[PDB]
Amino acid sequence: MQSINFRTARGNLSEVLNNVEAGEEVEITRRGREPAVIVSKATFEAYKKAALDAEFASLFDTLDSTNKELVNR
Amino acid sequence: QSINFRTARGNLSEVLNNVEAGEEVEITRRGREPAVIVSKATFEAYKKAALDAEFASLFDTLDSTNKELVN
Amino acid sequence: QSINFRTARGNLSEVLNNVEAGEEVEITRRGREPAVIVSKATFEAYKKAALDAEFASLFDTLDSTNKELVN
Amino acid sequence: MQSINFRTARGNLSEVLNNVEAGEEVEITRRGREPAVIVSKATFEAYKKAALDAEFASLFDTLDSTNKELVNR
Amino acid sequence: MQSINFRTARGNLSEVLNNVEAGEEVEITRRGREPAVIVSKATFEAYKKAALDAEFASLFDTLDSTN
Amino acid sequence: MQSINFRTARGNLSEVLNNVEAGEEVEITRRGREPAVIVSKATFEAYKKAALDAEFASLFDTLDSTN
Amino acid sequence: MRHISPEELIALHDANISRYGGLPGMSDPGRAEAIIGRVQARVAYEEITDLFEVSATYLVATARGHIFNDANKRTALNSALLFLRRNGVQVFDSPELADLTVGAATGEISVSSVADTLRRLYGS
Amino acid sequence: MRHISPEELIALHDANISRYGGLPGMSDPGRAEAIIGRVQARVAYEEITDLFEVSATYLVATARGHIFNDANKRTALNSALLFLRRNGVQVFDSPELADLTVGAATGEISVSSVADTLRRLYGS
Repeated sequence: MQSINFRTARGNLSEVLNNVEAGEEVEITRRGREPAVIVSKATFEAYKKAALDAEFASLFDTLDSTNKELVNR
Repeated sequence: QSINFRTARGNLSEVLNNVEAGEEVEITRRGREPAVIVSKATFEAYKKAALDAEFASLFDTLDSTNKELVN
Repeated sequence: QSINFRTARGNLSEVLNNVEAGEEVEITRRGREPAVIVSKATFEAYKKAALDAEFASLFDTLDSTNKELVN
Repeated sequence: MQSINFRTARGNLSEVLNNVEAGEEVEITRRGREPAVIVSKATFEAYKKAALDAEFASLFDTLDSTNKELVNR
Repeated sequence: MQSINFRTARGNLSEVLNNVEAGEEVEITRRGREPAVIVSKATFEAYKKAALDAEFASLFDTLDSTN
Repeated sequence: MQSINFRTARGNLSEVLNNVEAGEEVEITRRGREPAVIVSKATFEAYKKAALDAEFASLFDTLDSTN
Repeated sequence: MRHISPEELIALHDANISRYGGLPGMSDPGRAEAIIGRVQARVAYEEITDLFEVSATYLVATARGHIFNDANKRTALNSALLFLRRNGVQVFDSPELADLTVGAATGEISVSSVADTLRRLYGS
Repeated sequence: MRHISPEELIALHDANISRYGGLPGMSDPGRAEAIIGRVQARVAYEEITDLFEVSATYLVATARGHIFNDANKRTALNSALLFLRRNGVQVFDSPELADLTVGAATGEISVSSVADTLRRLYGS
């Protein structure tokens, strides 16, 4: 994952958004700053959809009984 | 929080800060597929919760820190 | 509280009761000059506060319970 | 002031409203009921405008000083 | 809040919105339908916010307090 | 709350009111003017009542409590 | 107790507007019924029986409610004292009324505190 | 503490709607942000630090808020326990959860009382 400066990012953004849609995720760094990153909503939504689905899925496993009862309550 | 690339590149310091406060900032474009910008942590958080879920889908595990990727 | 005469004569028991609870009920009519219905007390209350004010306008007083009226 | 029953009133209302506008105020009575009365909004509004004007007018007299100060507060 | 029928609202709309911008609440009636209201967005947003604050508060009042 | 420009509201009004009756809040924008909102009267009245209850309550909160 | 109706408040205000001056009208259609109705419902709901607490409620709600485009302070003080007079309490002008009314209007003096002053000024 | 965002509540609800059934969607546009935003502001405003009082707030606001057309009770219980799990408290299904959740939803069990049960069920 290419790691670009603040300037490069801010100066060549549309180009960045061009690479990203091609599938490439790009980290942008700031001095004295925690990093950020950027890729298609699709590849961001895919990861976070993946994570939350699993976090909920197991929540539901654990409370499967009550979840099914509450349908009829 | 959705905004276009002009708005985005125009106030980028504020965008990155908003993101450094847990904000997910979609970056829209005229007739294009949108992008996203979030914290470094949060990103790998989803990634390192997503991978865990599809490694658990094969029912095996690891190490699948290899397909990172190198066939 | 304004209402027309049909509405008025139609639910008159309720009108008079509303009036017996301090309600002033205007009675409108198609292209006519409207009327009013209120308690007996309240009516003379205004009347016996109004007369007091125009008897005090001449600066004399009474008895002007004569113009009630009999020139 | 003519004093009419509940029936007469309810049965001959438009006629009542005809007499009233001619200036005549009409009391309507109910059995086991406090009486009511009715005349033109004009002659009802004239009396109540008369009464309240005087009730306020003297209120204002009593608080004339503060009323004038409060304009500039 | 003045009330206006449908045809009068389609027939004088620019000026409905003017009055509305000037702070008026205008009801629009339709024969055989439920009436609507046109009001400035700013006023609406502020009313809705207060309605939601109220709804939210009501959630924390048990059946005992209500009443 | 979908947003609709002026011309689209004058051009599709019967169905704006239908949607509105069906529970929708529709913003109407005018180039160079403040936006309006059309909403059912019932919903508006309930929002306004809550806004007034709130305004009234605020009257009894001194400058000390606010804050 | 006798109360002041929204309609009487409008009239009390209109007479004051014409006798002392100011911009005319209500700030919003039906706002007097909205505020004064709520004043009386507050009294009924909280069961307020002390005439001075009730009077102060009228004073504060009107001083801060901005029912009218103008003469809100004057209408507040007058409605509050008209309330007491109508309920058997004798009232008279005082050097404190202006500051008291301005403090009610700004939110610096609370209802109960407004009521205390009134209880001293006109109480038994 | 970690919180549940309005967007996560929507997603928690959508997954539950598809896994257990029910009518889909929100009862009104943006109602999840309206309720959950207010839940978090209540926590910040009242400075609620006890994890069980905070969890119960999620449970009650959602059980009674009617954010969704369906699965409001299920989303309430799940969001409340997901909250605790996310904050280091281990959770497990219990025979009391249904009644507790129904009581929260009807307004018969208050937040603090919901919190007590949770403090017993999962507290240390």
